[PDB]
Amino acid sequence: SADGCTDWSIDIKKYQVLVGEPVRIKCALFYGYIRTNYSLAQSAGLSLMWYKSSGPGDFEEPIAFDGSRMSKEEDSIWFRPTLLQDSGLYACVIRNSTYCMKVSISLTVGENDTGLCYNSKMKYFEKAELSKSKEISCRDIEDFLLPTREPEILWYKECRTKTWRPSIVFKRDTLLIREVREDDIGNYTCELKYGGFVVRRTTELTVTAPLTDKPPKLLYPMESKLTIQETQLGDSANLTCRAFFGYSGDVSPLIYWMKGEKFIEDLDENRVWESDIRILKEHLGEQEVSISLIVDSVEEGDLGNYSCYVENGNGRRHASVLL
Amino acid sequence: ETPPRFTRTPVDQTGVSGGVASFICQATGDPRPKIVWNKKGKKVSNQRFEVIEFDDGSGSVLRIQPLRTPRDEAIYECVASNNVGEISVSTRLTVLREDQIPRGFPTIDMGPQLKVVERTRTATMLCAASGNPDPEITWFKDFLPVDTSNNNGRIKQLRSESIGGTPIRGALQIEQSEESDQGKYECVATNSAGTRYSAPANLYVRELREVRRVPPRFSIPPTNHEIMPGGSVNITCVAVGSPMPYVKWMLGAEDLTPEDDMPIGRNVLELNDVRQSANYTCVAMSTLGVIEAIAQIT
Ligand SMILES: *[C@@H]1O[C@H](CO)[C@@H](O[C@@H]2O[C@H](CO)[C@@H](O[C@@H]3O[C@H](CO)[C@@H](O)[C@H](O[C@H]4O[C@H](CO)[C@@H](O)[C@H](O)[C@@H]4O)[C@@H]3O)[C@H](O)[C@H]2NC(C)=O)[C@H](O)[C@H]1NC(C)=O
Ligand SMILES: *[C@@H]1O[C@H](CO)[C@@H](O[C@@H]2O[C@H](CO)[C@@H](O)[C@H](O)[C@H]2NC(C)=O)[C@H](O)[C@H]1NC(C)=O
Ligand SMILES: *[C@@H]1O[C@H](CO)[C@@H](O[C@@H]2O[C@H](CO)[C@@H](O)[C@H](O)[C@H]2NC(C)=O)[C@H](O)[C@H]1NC(C)=O
Ligand SMILES: *[C@@H]1O[C@H](CO)[C@@H](O[C@@H]2O[C@H](CO)[C@@H](O)[C@H](O)[C@H]2NC(C)=O)[C@H](O)[C@H]1NC(C)=O
Ligand SMILES: *[C@@H]1O[C@H](CO)[C@@H](O)[C@H](O[C@@H]2O[C@@H](C)[C@@H](O)[C@@H](O)[C@@H]2O)[C@H]1NC(C)=O
Ligand SMILES: *[C@@H]1O[C@H](CO)[C@@H](O)[C@H](O)[C@H]1NC(C)=O
Ligand SMILES: *[C@@H]1O[C@H](CO)[C@@H](O)[C@H](O)[C@H]1NC(C)=O
Ligand SMILES: [Zn+2]
Ligand SMILES: [Zn+2]
Ligand SMILES: [Zn+2]
Repeated sequence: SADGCTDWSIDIKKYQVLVGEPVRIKCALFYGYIRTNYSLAQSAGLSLMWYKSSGPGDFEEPIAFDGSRMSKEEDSIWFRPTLLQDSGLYACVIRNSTYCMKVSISLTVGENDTGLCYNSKMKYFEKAELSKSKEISCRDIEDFLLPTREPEILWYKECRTKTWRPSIVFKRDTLLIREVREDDIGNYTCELKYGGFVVRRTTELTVTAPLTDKPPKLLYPMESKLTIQETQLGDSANLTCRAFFGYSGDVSPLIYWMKGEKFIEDLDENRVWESDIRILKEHLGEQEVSISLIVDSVEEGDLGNYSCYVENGNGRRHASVLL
Repeated sequence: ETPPRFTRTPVDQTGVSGGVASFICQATGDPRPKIVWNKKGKKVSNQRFEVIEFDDGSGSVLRIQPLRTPRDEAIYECVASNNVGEISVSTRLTVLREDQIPRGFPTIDMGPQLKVVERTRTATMLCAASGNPDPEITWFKDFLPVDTSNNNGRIKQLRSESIGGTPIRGALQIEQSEESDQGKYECVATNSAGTRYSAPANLYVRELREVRRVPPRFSIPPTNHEIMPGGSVNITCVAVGSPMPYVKWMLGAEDLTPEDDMPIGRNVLELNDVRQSANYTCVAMSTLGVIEAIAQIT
């Protein structure tokens, strides 16, 4: 519109680099919001302007490029090298007399944490399973890669040079582990030299047990046996259900209670209710969890078989107690 | 007096545990019909189920705030009851196993974030989602779906126009923001495989504030000069504003100043070896507006 631009608040992609690193940020409009070449909006008579604000709510101001450190090239801005002052929001705006559209690109430049080779706030995160293969790649270095040239990338584990076992391949820009171990948890720093400036990418690897081919395990109440618990009508009654869950995906476990057939949602009122899935223990992505059913004030109709159900993709198990 | 007539019918859908599930059912009639929701043939009554009626009075929405999958994986019935007749419709609600999800299930790449906006100023919420069949973005405001049948009014919907291989972006833009727009805002990504909900985001509308931004205006417009073929001339064009505008020189429909070094506020066209009459125009553009003023050389 002529009076007001069509603001696309900020873009999903964030640029976060250590200071002293070359980086190129490009207009998100052409790459996600509208279908057009940059040089194709220019031909149609649309102009491309950049603004910069220090914060999300702060005021936007024009930019004047010098061409050497901050150069404006095509639909992108080049920082060679970045400075701490370069952080903020860079608004890409395309407009003509009647049309206007803009989006904000976030750019954060920081120092690495004390004694480390990375900034904990700016890290990639990847998951891997034991006994299986995992490939970690040095991400977001397209502009630094020549297909005819080997990047001569160095890999560090915990910011230190280590001796890598032959089971780890190290081909071009990727590290491949053929069989993952719990020993393999850690921070992987990838370091590449480009034009006299060192660029780095750091990935934190989380390791879990393999995906379970087994159903959950019912600890209490024990299946194939009927445990009895009966109480007075005046006092409260608490029934806990303990189950073990192998790694079936990082997800909330399916453990629930059932009275004969009802789901403890029909006549509950304030009287019966579930325990809210407390998580007792976990390691390598395997969780030992418990959910209790509580009858706060006992009645004659509450008495009966209560069955805990536990389920994953491999199967389910039910066991019941009696009041 | 008329029997109930369905104007909006609920559609079967597949959610995820911990997600939410919303069914819409609108009916018109005189007198206004009353809508009732039945789960497995049973009228719903639960803390987890919230029935929110439109301010139209005609229609209602059934909201399952937490999904448990075995429980509430069922067939639901919307029954519009009139003084003169009853009509009913049915739908299927599948709450998918949070462990197993199809590869192309819609996922929220980025939801809407809480926003605070001045009165009478446009507030825009963004949503980015993706799936193997590229999803469709809808919006729910305070548990009720936001309707923009067409872009008749202030609450317009913005759709990304990607060519593929990118997340899809849908935006809810509120022009001329009334006081009554604040509250919970949820972006829903709908797909043939299933539907997923974004985390809620509160919109807060607050106090009117001072006019920080002023559109661009010419401080020194370009002056006409009449130098004859021998001479050379410098023409100054200065525009100001908040923010300061970019100022470029154009001859007809050709750009004379380069796109990489476009100056801020003040541009001086230097003309040497001029010989013929020209109609040069100074264009000062900003995010607020674009203006142009012409200097003639004879
Ligand atoms: C992120 O953290 C890392 C810390 O590991 C940091 O980069 C590292 O340390 C320094 C940075 O200054 C660099 O290592 C250099 O190695 C060369 C040889 O390759 C040496 O010549 C350098 O030593 C000079 O400085 C000494 C200081 O007293 C002098 O005594 C000496 O004579 C030399 O003049 C220097 O140590 C390199 O960048 C890495 N090195 C390794 C091993 O990782 C980095 O600077 C941090 N990031 C930011 C943005 O600060
Ligand atoms: C400003 O740019 C817009 C977008 O490129 C132009 O709008 C298009 O104009 C023609 C016909 O109006 C068609 O290509 C599209 O239907 C229009 N798209 C939109 C979104 O309006 C507009 O014509 C340009 N204006 C000038 C003066 O160049
Ligand atoms: C990988 O790096 C992170 C920091 O980026 C390390 O996390 C720290 O670990 C210990 C205790 O867990 C403390 O120093 C801090 O509480 C943690 N910081 C953060 C930000 O989590 C982590 O230990 C490193 N991994 C390995 C294997 O050394
Ligand atoms: C009901 O009793 C059970 C068993 O004592 C409680 O479960 C334990 O709660 C304590 C205190 O929160 C924790 O330290 C334990 O780890 C819990 N055990 C398990 C296996 O969950 C439960 O909290 C009680 N619930 C109520 C509110 O009565
Ligand atoms: C246009 O601007 C340039 C740069 O500011 C000036 O150098 C021009 O004026 C100069 O005047 C003569 C006396 C001589 O020094 C020569 O270098 C320039 O022509 C100026 N031209 C105008 C105002 O016509
Ligand atoms: C985008 O630009 C290329 C040239 O760089 C051109 O060949 C192509 O046709 C353009 N895409 C269109 C017009 O869709
Ligand atoms: C300049 O513009 C005016 C009005 O558009 C026109 O009448 C005049 O002929 C133009 N002069 C030249 C030299 O193009
Ligand atoms: Zn261990
Ligand atoms: Zn060990
Ligand atoms: Zn059974």
